[PDB]
Amino acid sequence: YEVELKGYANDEIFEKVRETFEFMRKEIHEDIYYQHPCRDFSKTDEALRIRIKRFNGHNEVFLTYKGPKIDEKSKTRLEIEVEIQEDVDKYFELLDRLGFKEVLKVVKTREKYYVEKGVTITLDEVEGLGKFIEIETLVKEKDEIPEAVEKLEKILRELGVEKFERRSYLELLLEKR
Amino acid sequence: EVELKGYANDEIFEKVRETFEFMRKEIHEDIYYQHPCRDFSKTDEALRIRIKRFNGHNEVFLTYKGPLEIEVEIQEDVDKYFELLDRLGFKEVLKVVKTREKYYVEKGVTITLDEVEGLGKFIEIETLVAVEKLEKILRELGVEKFERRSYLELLLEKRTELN
Repeated sequence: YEVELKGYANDEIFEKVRETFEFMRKEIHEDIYYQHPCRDFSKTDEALRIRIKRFNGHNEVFLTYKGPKIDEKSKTRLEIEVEIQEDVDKYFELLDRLGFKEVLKVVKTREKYYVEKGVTITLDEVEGLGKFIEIETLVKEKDEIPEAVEKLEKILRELGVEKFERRSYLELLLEKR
Repeated sequence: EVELKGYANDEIFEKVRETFEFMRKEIHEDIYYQHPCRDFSKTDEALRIRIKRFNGHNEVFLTYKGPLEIEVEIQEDVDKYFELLDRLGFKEVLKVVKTREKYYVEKGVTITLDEVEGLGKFIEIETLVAVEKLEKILRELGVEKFERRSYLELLLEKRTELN
C-alpha cells in the first residue's frame, strides 16, 4: 500500500523542504474526477480519476481507481493505476459512454523531493485551495501502515507541518461548491 | 463500419481461401462484461477485453460498443484492467474464444473466417462508408443464413435453451 499523509503548507514549509531535501522534479497535474453511474462514490469513499501529468516537456496520463481509506490516521488506500500511453481522448469518451460523469477537475503544481529511500515529499499548489505538502512511502502489509504513518507524520512535523488533512483535494473543493 | 455476418462451414471457408488474399490468422479470447447497473443486453451495448494472439505475440484491447465504438490497446498491466473493471462493478458475462482468419477482398473490404468455440463457423464481412454489396459477396460464397446477433448473444441464447 502507498501510505500517504497530507498537511496544509505555506511559503515557510515549502522553503524548508527546498533547503532540506534533494529536488527531483516539478509536475503540473490536471485531474478529472468521476462519479460512478450506479453508486455514490462519496458514500463508498471510492474515486476514479484521469490525471494528466506535465513535466520537462513531457506529458503522462494515468487512470486511477482508489479504494476506501483503511487507516484512521492517514489517507492510505488501495489503488489500481494504469498509464494511458495513447488515445487519451478515447478513455475520456469510454468513461462518458459507460456513465461515469465528471464531478470536478483538480489542477495543481507539484514539486517532488527525495526524503529517503522510498519516501517522497511533494509541495502542492492546488488551484482553488492553496498550498499543501504530501509525503508517501510504500509498505507491503496493511499492518505495516501504522508504523509508516508514524514515520511520515514525524518527518512532516519536523518540517513545520501542524494541520494534517485526510480529505482529498476533491473533497475539499466540493465542500466549497 | 458496415458489417454483416453469416453462418459458414468448411466449404464457405475454403472458397474464401481460394478467392481472396490471406491477411492474417489470429486467435481471440473476448471477455464480455455486464455493466454495474445498465443491462447491456437490454441497451444493446457491449464492453469487452480482447486478447489476440498472432505472429508469435499477444495484443490486448478494451472495446466499447454503443447501441458507435471506442477501442483502446492495453500495452501493459492487463491484470490491472481486469481488476479495475471488477472494482467498478463490471462482471464477466461470458468468454468467447475463436480463431479468425482475415482476408482482403478489395479496397476497403475485408472478410473474416471465424471458428467460434461452442458455436461453430461464421463468416463476417466489413467495409467503411454498402450492405447489398457485402451481402452479394457473401451470398456468392454460398452463405444462406445471415445473423445480426453477436457471438455473445448467440452463446447466451444457446445456453438458455440448452438448460
